[PDB]
Amino acid sequence: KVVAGTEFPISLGSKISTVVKRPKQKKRSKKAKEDEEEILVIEGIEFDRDVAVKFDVYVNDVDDLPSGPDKTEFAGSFVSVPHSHKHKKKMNTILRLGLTDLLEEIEAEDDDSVVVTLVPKFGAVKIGGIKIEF
Ligand SMILES: [Ca+2]
Ligand SMILES: [Cl-]
Repeated sequence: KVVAGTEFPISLGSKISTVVKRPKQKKRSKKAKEDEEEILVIEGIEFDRDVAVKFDVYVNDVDDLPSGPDKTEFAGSFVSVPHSHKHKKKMNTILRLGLTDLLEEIEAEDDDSVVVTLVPKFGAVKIGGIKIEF
């Protein structure tokens, strides 16, 4: 299912994808800040600590056909091992993934946005938001 950016926060009960804008400086010049890593930030990841959580993150070129064959590229994963905490039932955390090499490999360096796919593997988890920044 394709989800708008304003649909977050969301419960990640199934695989979803969303269009994420690259940083604003890239709109003017696609090689702006070329010696800095371009970082995908998944914010507000929230779940019960006693629930094992895993989801995988993929990226694809925004111009690919969603009704066409999968051209998604693995970017990273979020994992939590079940545990208890002396004063918290839940964890609220973040995942940051480097995109610079990935965008070159998928040949999306000229694009202003990308598609991010989140693939739940186990555990109930909320995703607060997604952005790309330096
Ligand atoms: Ca493209
Ligand atoms: Cl926390």
